[PDB]
Amino acid sequence: FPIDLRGQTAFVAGVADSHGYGWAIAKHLASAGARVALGTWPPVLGLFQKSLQSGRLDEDRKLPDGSLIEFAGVYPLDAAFDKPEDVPQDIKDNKRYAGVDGYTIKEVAVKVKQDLGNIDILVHSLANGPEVTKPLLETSRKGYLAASSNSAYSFVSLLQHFGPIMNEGGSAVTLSYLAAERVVPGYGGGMSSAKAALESDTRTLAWEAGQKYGVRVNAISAGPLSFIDYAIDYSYNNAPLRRDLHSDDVGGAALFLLSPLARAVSGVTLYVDNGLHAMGQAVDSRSMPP
Amino acid sequence: PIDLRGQTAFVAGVADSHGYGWAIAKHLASAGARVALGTWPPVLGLFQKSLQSGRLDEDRKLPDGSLIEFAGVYPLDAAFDKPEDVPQDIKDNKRYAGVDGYTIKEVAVKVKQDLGNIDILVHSLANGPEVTKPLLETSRKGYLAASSNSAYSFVSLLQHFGPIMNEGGSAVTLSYLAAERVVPGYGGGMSSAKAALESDTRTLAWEAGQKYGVRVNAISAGPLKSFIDYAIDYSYNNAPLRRDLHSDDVGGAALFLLSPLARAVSGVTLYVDNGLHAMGQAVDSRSMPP
Amino acid sequence: PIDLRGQTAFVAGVADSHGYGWAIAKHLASAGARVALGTWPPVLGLFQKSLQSGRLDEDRKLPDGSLIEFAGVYPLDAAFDKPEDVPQDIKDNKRYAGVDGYTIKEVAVKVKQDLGNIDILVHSLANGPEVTKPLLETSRKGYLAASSNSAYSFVSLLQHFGPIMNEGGSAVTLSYLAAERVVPGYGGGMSSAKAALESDTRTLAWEAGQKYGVRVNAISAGPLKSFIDYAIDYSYNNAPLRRDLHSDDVGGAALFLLSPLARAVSGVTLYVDNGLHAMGQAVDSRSMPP
Amino acid sequence: FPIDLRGQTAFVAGVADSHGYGWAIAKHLASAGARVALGTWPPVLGLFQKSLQSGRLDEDRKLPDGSLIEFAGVYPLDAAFDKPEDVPQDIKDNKRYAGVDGYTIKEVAVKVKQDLGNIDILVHSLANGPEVTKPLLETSRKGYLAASSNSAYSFVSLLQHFGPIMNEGGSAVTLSYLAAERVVPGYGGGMSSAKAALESDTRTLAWEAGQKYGVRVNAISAGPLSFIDYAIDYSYNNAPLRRDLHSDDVGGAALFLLSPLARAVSGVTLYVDNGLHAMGQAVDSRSMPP
Repeated sequence: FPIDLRGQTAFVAGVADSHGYGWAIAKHLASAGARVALGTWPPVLGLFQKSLQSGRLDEDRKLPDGSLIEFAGVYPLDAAFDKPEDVPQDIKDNKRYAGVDGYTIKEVAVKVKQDLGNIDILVHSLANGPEVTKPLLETSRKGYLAASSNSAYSFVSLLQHFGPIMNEGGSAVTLSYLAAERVVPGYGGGMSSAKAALESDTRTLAWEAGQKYGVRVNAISAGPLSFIDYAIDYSYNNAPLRRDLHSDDVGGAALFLLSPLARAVSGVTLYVDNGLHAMGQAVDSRSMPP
Repeated sequence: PIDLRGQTAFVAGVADSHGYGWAIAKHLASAGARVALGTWPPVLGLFQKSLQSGRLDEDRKLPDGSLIEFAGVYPLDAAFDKPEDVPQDIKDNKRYAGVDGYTIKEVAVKVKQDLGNIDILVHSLANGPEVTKPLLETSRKGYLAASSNSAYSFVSLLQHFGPIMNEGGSAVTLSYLAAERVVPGYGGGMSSAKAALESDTRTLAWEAGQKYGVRVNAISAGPLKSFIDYAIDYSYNNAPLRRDLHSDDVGGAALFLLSPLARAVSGVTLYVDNGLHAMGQAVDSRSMPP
Repeated sequence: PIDLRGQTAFVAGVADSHGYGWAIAKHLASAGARVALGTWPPVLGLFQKSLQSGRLDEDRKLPDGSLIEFAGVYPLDAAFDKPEDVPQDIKDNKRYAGVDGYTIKEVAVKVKQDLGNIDILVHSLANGPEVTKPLLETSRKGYLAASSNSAYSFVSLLQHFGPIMNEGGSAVTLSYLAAERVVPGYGGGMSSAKAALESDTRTLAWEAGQKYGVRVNAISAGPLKSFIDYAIDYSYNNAPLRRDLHSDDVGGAALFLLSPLARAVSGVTLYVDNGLHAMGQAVDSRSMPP
Repeated sequence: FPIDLRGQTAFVAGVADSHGYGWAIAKHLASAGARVALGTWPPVLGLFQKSLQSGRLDEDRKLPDGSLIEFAGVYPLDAAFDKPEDVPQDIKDNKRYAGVDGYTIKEVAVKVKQDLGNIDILVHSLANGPEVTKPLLETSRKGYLAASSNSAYSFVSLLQHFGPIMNEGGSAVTLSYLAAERVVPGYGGGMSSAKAALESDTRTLAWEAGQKYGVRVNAISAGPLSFIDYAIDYSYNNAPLRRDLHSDDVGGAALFLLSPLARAVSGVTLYVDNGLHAMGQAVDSRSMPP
């Protein structure tokens, strides 16, 4: 009863599998009684769809009841394209792309509207850095510009196209990382920069949609779920909280941002990171004793 | 859903039933918490009184329709830590007759005995005797007063309650935008008390995070003629979301922050303010056109 | 005093003589620097021309009374990194006739040869073809355009100049408040380009700091009818210091940031804005009284 | 000529010896041709005065020319007291306090005005935490409240009393530390919190003095010049800059904030810390390899 989402429909761009935030969020959204549709990268839309209807994901659709997560559709979606005129020929001709169509952001919005009416909850859980391995001084223009297109501008496009089919009081959420605000070596070919752009756009768009649509626009900067393994232990050892960052922690937090408990919350960047954002110094440094 | 059953919450600074403290307790109870109240002793007898008669039965409504009940109402003056710290003219001060043991430490002992370990701790306390006076006209006495009532008290609440707090518990306080950015009129050092308060929220987060495994967060609220009046009007006219800020808004966002959903959330300042913090200018300005 | 003698500064993006680039070069020269200029090639012939005739002799005055001289004026289009990246219709585009080698890398080689290692690098470059359009009406094309002109270019400037930069050198770029907080009207993704830009300033600071031993900082400037007009008026009416923002103000603060006085200063955003960033509200509001 | 301070008088509260920032700043201020008066803790005013006239400090008064720093007076000053009615009897009777008088902030302002006329530059270089060894959960009220009184409120008092004798265009500066904004274990009995308050007051006071006096109010958050030794190596190994933080680095930076090159700079917090503020992660962590 504190979060009754019955009545509400959500669309979640960026669920290819059951291990990302996208999946975790949907799980929670649905868990509060919302209809939940998914945007899925065409290249993997098939495998995901087979992976669902197989039975294979039932341990992961599993809810509080023992009932399973059901979806109001699972749409092809490529956040790199806003409308079909934008799609390059070789992609139209690409082997992993034929069969599936109407996968631009605009096309997907029209589809959601004709299939489910207006929506209440918008999630943006997609980021892509073709040069994330590379440091900024070794990042190309094409690289940088791609990282931003996929990660940053895709939120704006999404909001552009979903906004007009979003109920008053409705809300949207995206995902960021520390590196947006504070240097974090590793991350990665303009990914940091795109994230910064996302957080600014999160703010600007909270103003724009607040006014035109009455829609809340927020961001979660998350901890880490190789570069990673070390990052996981880093946070384990330097966070205010001696604990791992589970995906449910972020899902959990997104549920709130997208519930009417956050009806006055907009333009925010919520750190869901066991509190690492709050330190000005690692305690496990080689320069301190243990 | 989100389930505070089995859990006990201590809410410091609830005298009226129109403040944030009320709003917050109200919400915690709706989610199934045991709620205890700490009240500034001059208003206790009265407050306790007005509750018990049937006065507040309307303000205790429950959103099912039942009424919120309290596992206790406690005298609490947050200006004092030990009994030792109370000056005589207060011990003697007529306004305090009957009541005993309202120094943070004493409240803790009583709470520990009557109820045992708690999980949720709310700090709804702000007081500054020179608040109407601009900072260049605030005295040392009032500025320390303000810091002593609205910052330190939080530190002491933790110092004394931390010990009785279950691992995974969380505390919250309430801040205001002036602590990061100039709000003319919010004077007396309240501005400064609050920047200290947000800072302690981060420091304590680390410390309590590490020592008791507890989370520490802040809600930076908007405004709930007058100086308030103009404030409300401004925010209504300039915030991304064109609405009034109800106390339920804060109520709900505390309810998220103090709940398991927020277990990876620590050391944050959460703006519950209709988006206003996100703004770099007023659309309202007599410099702009309508 | 502070002494840039023996030192050489490269200032990218000086076409007019009323921008920040002019103001900055002007200041560096006053402190005894060799100053070279990079100019967007369509305006070079002209700019170079107007200099040489005696036109700008008044805007080159020197505060002793002598005139600023340039160790070079260079074609520089910051949209291109290698010659390879130039499209034909540009190579052919009539507006570019005569000039060759204005891709960041080429400019660097020429600068390295003609002058050798530099110590000071200025990035006065911002361009967004959809800036008048709100973010919900900005396209992917223009948004990437904006990022490509006003963010990445900085990254490339460093990538290519870093190599020829003396240890202890410093670079600066220019940001704007909208990158942290919503300024309605500053659209086209310029807002986003700038948040990326401030972010790169921190990342690069680390990297260039470590690799070339160079510092990287930003000046977030105020405004130097119109949308500007209202902006200027607003800031004049709402900033702590009731003054107009001269370009010398920015000029001087770059001059500090690029000088030995600032050798422990890296990765900052410096607001040179009459204090306006510090504000949480307008005293101007039609919600307030006079 | 870029910083000609000839004509200008400065007062610098907090110079007991030649190793603090207070001394470094004066050195630079004087170095730009300013008259510089010093506030000195009465308890040490004698030893400092003897230490000067002895010859002993001549290597440290040493300027660019070979000439020495001269002062327009060296005043007893205790930033814990604003006016004499504030001073406790035992202090008046204290052994290290007799002889010297008129040492409250108000009294010192009157003295400066009657001796030197109006002033142009105000420096606030004093901080005191009687419990800085202790973590926040072990800090007493008296401790906390003292740390703030000495460190935070002393700036406000200073500005209150100097403001009215400060020329239009004049400016003031104070010193802070990371821990204000980000947790730094070690620091220290409410010192962190006071610093947060200082930075807020730095902002508020830039608004107040901007309007009433036309005076710029800024802060330098500095790096570190035991708890320390480790902190020095910490920054050495984790900063964007592989270098030590000399006192001249801060002095340098204060000179700018207090020169007319910063005529548009107010409410700022300038990181002068080899860039440490900019990282979100230590590179020498035990969790990374080296």
